[PDB]
Amino acid sequence: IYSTGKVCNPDNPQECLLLEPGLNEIMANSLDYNERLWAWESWRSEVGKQLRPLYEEYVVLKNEMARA
Amino acid sequence: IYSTGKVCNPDNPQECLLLEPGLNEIMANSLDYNERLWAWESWRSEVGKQLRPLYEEYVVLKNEMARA
Repeated sequence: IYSTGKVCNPDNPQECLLLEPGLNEIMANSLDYNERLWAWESWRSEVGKQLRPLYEEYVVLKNEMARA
Repeated sequence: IYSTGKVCNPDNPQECLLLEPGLNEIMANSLDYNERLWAWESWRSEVGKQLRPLYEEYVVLKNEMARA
């Protein structure tokens, strides 16, 4: 989900950006407030939700591996 | 929008299908009712909305070209 998840433009939904090219070069180069807030939030929300459920399950398990 | 618009799976949103490979081979080969209803509706809705506004504008214009 981290390496292949992408984020699509709201006004042109056919151009979707992966994180490592395109979305990292927005946050490292842009000086526009609205373009930086878009990337952030978007990527955030999406990957967020995903890693969420999985993360919870993972936390629950990795504790059983450590307590044993 | 027609040639580059894609449709993503609901349970795995990282696999997205274009129309000409993948989405045409669902409707031509599958015998599953729920997989055929998914493709249809999805593609439909998306391309639908897009071509919608543009289509209206286009209809409005092409009439001025024909009346002149």
